Amino acid sequence: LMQFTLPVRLCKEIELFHFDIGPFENMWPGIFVYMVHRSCGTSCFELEKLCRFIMSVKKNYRRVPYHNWKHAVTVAHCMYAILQNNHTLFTDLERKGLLIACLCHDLDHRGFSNSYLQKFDHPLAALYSTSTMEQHHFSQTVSILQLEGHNIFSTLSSSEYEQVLEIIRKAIIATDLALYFGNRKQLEEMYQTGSLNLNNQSHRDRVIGLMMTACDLCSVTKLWPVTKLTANDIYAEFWAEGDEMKKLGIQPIPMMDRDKKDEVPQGQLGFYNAVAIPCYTTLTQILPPTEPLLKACRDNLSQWEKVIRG
Ligand SMILES: [Mg+2]
Ligand SMILES: [Zn+2]
Repeated sequence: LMQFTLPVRLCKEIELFHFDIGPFENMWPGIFVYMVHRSCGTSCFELEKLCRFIMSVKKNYRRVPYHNWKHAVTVAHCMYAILQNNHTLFTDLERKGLLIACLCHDLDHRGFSNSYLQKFDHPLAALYSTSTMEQHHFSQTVSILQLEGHNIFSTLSSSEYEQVLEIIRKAIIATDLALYFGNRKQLEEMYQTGSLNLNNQSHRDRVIGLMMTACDLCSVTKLWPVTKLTANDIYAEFWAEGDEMKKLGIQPIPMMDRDKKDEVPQGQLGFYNAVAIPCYTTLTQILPPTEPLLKACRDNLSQWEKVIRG
């Protein structure tokens, strides 16, 4: 009977795709519990276990400019908005699993890409050859779920537990952008030829993978003042990785070079055209109620076009 409530402005704007979770970090756990309760029910998780799972997840995110605790909650909010607008399409296990997968998808991120770990010869690159960081984020998630008093899935059967952990594993691995390109091409082909079948588990996995990419890139779907400020945090990480590449004796790509700061607007156009617009277009074809994400993405693309033209 202990329902979570938000102030009037948050209660209303939290339903919109472009919601910004605000600068008050101590409100983010309550915002996440509110989303879980409205998304799958007040009974799907024991509140005490859920709150201690959330605080351990928070503790395992680092103080990096972009891939931090705020990103985790923002990505879970985009998933909440997708699930709420496509209410009949997902199973009880999927709703439970996807919000948790989004909260944990970047656990213990250090601000470095998979390419940097490979060139540095980091131990994680020997342990996981492909999707290096993403396999580490899933491994961190399993570690937290195995802590005393943190198993939020304890009332699930052995079979259902294995299913929810498999949903989480695939959802987290799908956040590796290198896998997105082929996934979106396969989905576009299945949709156009009419062979896309949501009753086929293999097709469901692809659709969930595209939803993870869409949530993960949701900074490009906020209102322009938010999108523009978030780009500073994204580039603060890219530039630090570029500096680390220079220390290895490798010239970074222009996007990561802080001496090529002037090329940022043009690089943003390339990203929206090659990555963001295709992603939200294919997502709207499969899930028509996600159209506001594509609309906001197109608005930000034209704002970046205005930046290049002075
Ligand atoms: Mg990631
Ligand atoms: Zn992420």
